[PDB]
Amino acid sequence: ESWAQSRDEQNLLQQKRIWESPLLLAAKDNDVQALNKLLKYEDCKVHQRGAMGETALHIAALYDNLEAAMVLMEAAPELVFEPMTSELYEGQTALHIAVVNQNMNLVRALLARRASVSARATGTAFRRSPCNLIYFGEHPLSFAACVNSEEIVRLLIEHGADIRAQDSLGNTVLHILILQPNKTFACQMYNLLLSYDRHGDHLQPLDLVPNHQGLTPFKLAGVEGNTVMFQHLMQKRKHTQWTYGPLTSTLYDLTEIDSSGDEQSLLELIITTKKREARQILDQTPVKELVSLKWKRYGRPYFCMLGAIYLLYIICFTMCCIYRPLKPRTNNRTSPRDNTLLQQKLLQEAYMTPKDDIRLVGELVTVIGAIIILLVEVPDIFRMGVTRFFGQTILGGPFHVLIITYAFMVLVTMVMRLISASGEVVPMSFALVLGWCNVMYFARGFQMLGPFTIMIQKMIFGDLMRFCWLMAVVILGFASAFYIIFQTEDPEELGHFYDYPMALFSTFELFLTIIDGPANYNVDLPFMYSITYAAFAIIATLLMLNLLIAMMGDTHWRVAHERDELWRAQIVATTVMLERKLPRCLWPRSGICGREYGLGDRWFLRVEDRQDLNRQRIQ
Amino acid sequence: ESWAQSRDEQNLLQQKRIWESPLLLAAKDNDVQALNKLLKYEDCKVHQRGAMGETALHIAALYDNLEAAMVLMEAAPELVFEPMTSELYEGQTALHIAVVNQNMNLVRALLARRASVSARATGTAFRRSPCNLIYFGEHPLSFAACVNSEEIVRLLIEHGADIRAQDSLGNTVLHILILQPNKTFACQMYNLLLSYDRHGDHLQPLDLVPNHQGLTPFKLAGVEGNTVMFQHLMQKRKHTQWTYGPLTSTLYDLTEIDSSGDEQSLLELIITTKKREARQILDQTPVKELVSLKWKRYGRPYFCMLGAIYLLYIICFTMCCIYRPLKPRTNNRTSPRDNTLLQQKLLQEAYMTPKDDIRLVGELVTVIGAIIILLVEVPDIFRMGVTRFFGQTILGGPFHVLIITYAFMVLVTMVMRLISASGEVVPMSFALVLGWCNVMYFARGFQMLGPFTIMIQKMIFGDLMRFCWLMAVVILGFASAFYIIFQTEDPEELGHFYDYPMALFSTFELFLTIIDGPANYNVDLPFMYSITYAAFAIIATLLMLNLLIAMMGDTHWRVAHERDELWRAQIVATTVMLERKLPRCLWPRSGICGREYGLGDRWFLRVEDRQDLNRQRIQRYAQAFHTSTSRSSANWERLRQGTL
Amino acid sequence: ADQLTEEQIAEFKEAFSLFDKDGDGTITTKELGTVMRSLGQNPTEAELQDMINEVDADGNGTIDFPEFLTMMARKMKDTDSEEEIREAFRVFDKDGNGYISAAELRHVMTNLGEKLTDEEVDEMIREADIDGDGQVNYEEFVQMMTAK
Ligand SMILES: CC(C)CCC[C@@H](C)[C@H]1CC[C@H]2[C@@H]3CC=C4C[C@@H](OC(=O)CCC(=O)O)CC[C@]4(C)[C@H]3CC[C@]12C
Ligand SMILES: CC(C)CCC[C@@H](C)[C@H]1CC[C@H]2[C@@H]3CC=C4C[C@@H](OC(=O)CCC(=O)O)CC[C@]4(C)[C@H]3CC[C@]12C
Ligand SMILES: CC(C)CCC[C@@H](C)[C@H]1CC[C@H]2[C@@H]3CC=C4C[C@@H](OC(=O)CCC(=O)O)CC[C@]4(C)[C@H]3CC[C@]12C
Ligand SMILES: CC(C)CCC[C@@H](C)[C@H]1CC[C@H]2[C@@H]3CC=C4C[C@@H](OC(=O)CCC(=O)O)CC[C@]4(C)[C@H]3CC[C@]12C
Ligand SMILES: CC(C)CCC[C@@H](C)[C@H]1CC[C@H]2[C@@H]3CC=C4C[C@@H](O)CC[C@]4(C)[C@H]3CC[C@]12C
Ligand SMILES: CC(C)CCC[C@@H](C)[C@H]1CC[C@H]2[C@@H]3CC=C4C[C@@H](O)CC[C@]4(C)[C@H]3CC[C@]12C
Ligand SMILES: [Ca+2]
Ligand SMILES: [Ca+2]
Ligand SMILES: [Ca+2]
Ligand SMILES: [Ca+2]
Ligand SMILES: [Ca+2]
Repeated sequence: ESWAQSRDEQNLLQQKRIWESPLLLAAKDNDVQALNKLLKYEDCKVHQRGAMGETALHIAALYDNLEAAMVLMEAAPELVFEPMTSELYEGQTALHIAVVNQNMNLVRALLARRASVSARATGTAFRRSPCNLIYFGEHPLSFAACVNSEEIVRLLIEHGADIRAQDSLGNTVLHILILQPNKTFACQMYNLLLSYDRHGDHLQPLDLVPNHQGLTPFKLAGVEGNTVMFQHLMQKRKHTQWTYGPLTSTLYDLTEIDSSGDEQSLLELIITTKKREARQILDQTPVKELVSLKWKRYGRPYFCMLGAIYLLYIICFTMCCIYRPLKPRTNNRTSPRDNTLLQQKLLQEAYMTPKDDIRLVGELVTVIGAIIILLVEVPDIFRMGVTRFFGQTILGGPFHVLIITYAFMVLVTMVMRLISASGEVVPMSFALVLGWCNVMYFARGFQMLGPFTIMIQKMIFGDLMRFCWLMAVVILGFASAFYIIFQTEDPEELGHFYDYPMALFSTFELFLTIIDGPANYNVDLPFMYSITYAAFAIIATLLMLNLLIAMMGDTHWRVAHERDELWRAQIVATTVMLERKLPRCLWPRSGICGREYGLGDRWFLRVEDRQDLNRQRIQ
Repeated sequence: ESWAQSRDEQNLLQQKRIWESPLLLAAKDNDVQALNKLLKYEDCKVHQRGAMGETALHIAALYDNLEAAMVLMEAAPELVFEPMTSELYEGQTALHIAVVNQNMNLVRALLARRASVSARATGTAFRRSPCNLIYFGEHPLSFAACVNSEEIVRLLIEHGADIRAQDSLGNTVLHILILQPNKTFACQMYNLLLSYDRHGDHLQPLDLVPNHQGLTPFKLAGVEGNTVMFQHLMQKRKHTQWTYGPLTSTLYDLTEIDSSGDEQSLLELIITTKKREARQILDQTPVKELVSLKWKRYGRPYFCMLGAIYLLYIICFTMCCIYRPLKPRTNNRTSPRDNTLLQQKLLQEAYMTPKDDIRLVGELVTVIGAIIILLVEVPDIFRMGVTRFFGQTILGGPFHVLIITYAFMVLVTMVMRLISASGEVVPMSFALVLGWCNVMYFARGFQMLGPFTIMIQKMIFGDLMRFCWLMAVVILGFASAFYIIFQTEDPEELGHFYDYPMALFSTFELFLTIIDGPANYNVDLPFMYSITYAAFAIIATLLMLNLLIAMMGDTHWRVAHERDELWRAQIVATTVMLERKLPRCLWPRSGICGREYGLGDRWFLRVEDRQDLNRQRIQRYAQAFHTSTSRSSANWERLRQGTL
Repeated sequence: ADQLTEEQIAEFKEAFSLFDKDGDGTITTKELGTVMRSLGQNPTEAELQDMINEVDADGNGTIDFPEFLTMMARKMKDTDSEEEIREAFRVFDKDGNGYISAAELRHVMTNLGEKLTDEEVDEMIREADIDGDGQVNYEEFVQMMTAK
């Protein structure tokens, strides 16, 4: 936050140093008459600096003064070199400024003066950050390619630029064109920059070299959500086999898309990234048909076998909690005889009958099932991450947590059974509502139940969470109000408010209208009570519970095409998970191989379609 | 599924055989220089095959090489014949490929070489399936008529095509034009193909011969939902009687529309088909006025007499269940004396008083009424079908099942009364809630109650069924959680959860908030209970029951013009049913006959209307001969943003 | 006349229809006489004879639809529309009659949210409705795109 305060003080200081210098002010406006009067002096300070560590030639290039800049090059040719020496604009030469301002005469004048075309603008104002408004690169070829000047790009190559210039991020020129906000004109430059490669043998052509994250220009368009650049890069990876009237048969190349992928492949990059614009690449021409052929053939049957094994697992755990051992109460009821009702307790040496030997089989099914969960899920949490990015995979989210918390509460019950601890009701009653509500994970493979389970999640972290802050405000105010009213009275004719923990639990239920409401009709209630409960029922039942339905009803039609895009991405995340963990004896690799068809060793997927007729008479 | 895997292996193998053959590769690109070097050899394999069983002429026609194809015909004229011999593209000749690619010079070159214009492309890649992207037919005239080339159709007729070519489905040329996805240009070809008939005496003109389902081209447009082809075929079947200013009086022909129909007539084809695009033909020019004249005149009074007979039937059955015989308890209460409350039981020799002789009349009304249901409904289930297509007639759907299940449960009660079985409460208590909720069938003849009964059905098989899978997940988790909490405690001060069948029935009701909630306020409840019930009431009452109202409210305005189209189709299904089962003494035949008016023996329906007078339209086409607002314009920018 | 797209033939087909008020495919001098009197003009009997005989290639004496289609391609005004608009219209039009309706702009607006009353749907129609039948053409649909 204080960096932007410090950056604003730098720009105001630069305007101070220009006005307080007769060279820099004269180079600022144009003052071609004034430069000849100063530069003919003896010590006219040609290597003068400023706040950004700029010279007089940096100023004349920044304010676009061709006439003043040539005078500075004639009187001092050393200023074509010597970039800015500040921390912010480090390394930026005068050639960089003339290219970004898209000047044609000043660039050609600098190239005659032997300018450096391979300098690096490696300051903190050119790096890819949310603080900077631009990410142009580091090299003059990277600057000319992003401001869309095909004249200067052709000019820089003829004077010996490098087509493989990599940044501090490792990005080449072709990576930077993808990160630009103008998608259409980036496609026009992308064809131009490959056209001047044409001799890039190198054992790496041009658009196959990755940056420091291992991403090619094809996969970087997949992560950043460039739908326009993604369709432009599909032209290289398809082959039209035959055209039979209104019927073509293309042949896409699954060598950088399919998740056979010992490297990091494109379906893992899209499904783990946080951008909501990358999930639109799951509807394009090779990827939509690839996922459906995985999900219909091998994705849905293997997901419904894991849905039936888990369902018979959580029935076997349920009947170990129903038939769990109990004995009658040992000592006495003599806990104070008006508020005790428990009459059984837990047994120690439970396994001494044949009916409990069946349950011991059922409990060993449970505990072994609780270890297998902590061996296929925990070595992905402590290994691939230190829990920095585990939370929202896509939006799928809690079912990682609910299956860990289930496997923890089973193993707490194992500890309390071996040491014969007292309360096993608490670790079980978590483990069941965590156990059965995790069956909702398996409702993502059914179109009837799929988009409804997403809307349950988008209300709990949203329109139900913001209501439960303004519910706990109300039922702290009224429950502390109802408590002091019945504090001075008889707690057996109306005992909804005798303890303060009980008065919080009555008013939580009177807000929800699930219990009735305090009324006796035999004894005179306090006169203050009927006032403060009629005040309560209006702003609980008439106002705020009818304002959830107005708010959940308003949300449900607004996010009603987002939850359908979220469901088609939950299938891709499920398919990639089932493909990774299952062995290769099951799940054959997608697409047709090309060894016995004379196409190489890569894997292809053909798609035929009927396009149009109305656009066939005229096309 | 594995067929598409096998079909993809065929196409990659075809590209292998082309590259591995010097003839087929040279015929592929164009290589007119390379063919003269190979074909001058001795054994240059002119009848060479491939994966699709194709020759070099099939390749040159497929990749559109006119120059290479003529060289193959000069060096070997036998290749104009000999179609593909694979299973997939069986029978497809080289003339077929030149027609589909819409080549004009290659077709005329093949016809000079005596090509077969009556060959059949009877492979598995041309049949009408959801697997194939096209259904063009089998004959070259069928191929040229579907790719919209009027030059090649005129060329094929002059060289002796057959205008009555029928497929393996029985479809003629005119049937195939209806099944094409471009409706407007199919109308232009339909006039052309009839124009070249003009001598089709045959005792069958041209567009009256049916396919193997008995459907003419007029009725096939009715089934497939071609609204454009349906209005085009109405031009033949109307007659303008007189035009009196802005007032014309047309005269439609009800010889293939009206369901007098000893054959299968058009109102039965539309109302039984599964397509949702065929129900738009119920709003066209003769059919909308035909249904209304049946429903207003004879459809609604006969449907409200069956609604009053059935209502007095289900009152007579109700009072036989209220006045059913019971005697006091015989032996003892001695079933374990804390959980028994029943104190009457069923009687055996019930009919021994005059008050039960009235009921015996009322029960024989019921049982005879239960046989008549199983004689007018079951001989349509076992006869017209083996229950393959009984389920969704239109969407009407369950009322077939609810009237069979009612007539079954009455006859179960007849068996249990004769053999004097114990529990008659179970077959009755089904038979009443099945009996009275079948009165909702008769709410389709009232516009107030009509479109509301459809929305009850579209929630039960939809937004209520997907909620009851995620309700049974929750009330298995919490009911098994609440059970083990109160398992170790006293089941009379709070006994909502003492059995596991009872704990499932408490938590089903606490989810619905119909019973109150476990609270005693005299004894200390478990500390785990108040945590796990406050967790429960948030995701039952605050979240998921307020998410039905947000979901049923979102659906109700989306399907709000579909349920109005579903109601106008429930009237047509009712009208055709009442017309079929009632005798001909009632229900006179619709329309005016033409015997005593000099029009033949067919039946007509006249419709007069006032059309317009739109000056700006008619003035623009006439010169061609010669020798509220503010938020509307906001909506169009919302469409311009959506289109962009 | 084999240069004409799908939507123009659907416009010209009903344009043929309101000339031909007897339910066939023949424009005699009578039916063009009934039109030109309804325009308020006095049709000269020579003028009625010329306009039929000018475009009648077969020589039967009655203008059918392919001759009315041939004439209208001569006297076509122009259209220079876009690819994105034409592909939008063919998806918007469902039954393929060449016309978007009031029943078919309800489907497009329900597709992207946008709660319209049935009155406000017809309030959208009459803005794009240049000539008037309660339907928007393809020519009127292009007009409501390139206005900005
Ligand atoms: C002794 C026998 C009965 C062992 C039975 C064990 C199974 C019932 C367990 C063991 C491993 C479990 C699986 C381990 C890993 C996962 C992935 C997990 O994925 C998520 O949570 C993704 C959602 C998110 O992104 O948060 C969902 C449950 C699932 C399929 C589990 C389903 C239930 C399984 C098959
Ligand atoms: C939106 C509101 C303003 C319109 C409807 C609300 C009224 C129906 C409520 C609001 C205040 C209520 C009153 C608040 C206080 C009392 C005292 C109350 O007295 C007792 O507590 C009974 C025993 C006793 O102390 O004598 C009897 C009901 C009464 C008159 C209530 C009757 C119902 C009233 C008028
Ligand atoms: C013994 C005396 C009192 C005479 C009683 C006769 C009526 C009460 C019953 C006998 C036969 C019944 C009919 C049998 C068959 C049908 C068709 C049935 O059709 C459907 O269910 C169509 C909707 C769907 O597709 O589900 C609707 C009820 C109806 C008219 C029934 C209405 C009530 C009827 C006329
Ligand atoms: C997302 C939630 C937190 C919405 C905010 C509402 C809270 C104000 C509610 C919800 C959960 C409630 C708690 C759930 C569990 C308990 C334990 C409960 O147990 C006891 O201490 C007494 C013993 C018994 O009740 O049997 C007392 C009420 C209390 C603190 C409740 C007080 C009111 C709470 C904090
Ligand atoms: C289990 C026993 C006791 C009673 C069960 C009642 C069930 C099976 C019955 C009673 C009410 C019935 C529904 C009542 C209303 C409609 C709407 C209608 O347009 C189609 C039939 C439909 C959808 C019925 C389907 C079957 C139904 C749900
Ligand atoms: C306090 C104890 C007894 C009960 C606690 C239950 C809580 C932790 C459990 C039970 C029901 C669960 C929810 C059930 C449904 C969904 C929707 C799904 O798309 C994501 C997970 C999510 C959002 C679960 C989150 C965790 C959850 C709220
Ligand atoms: Ca309520
Ligand atoms: Ca005429
Ligand atoms: Ca003519
Ligand atoms: Ca339309
Ligand atoms: Ca119009």
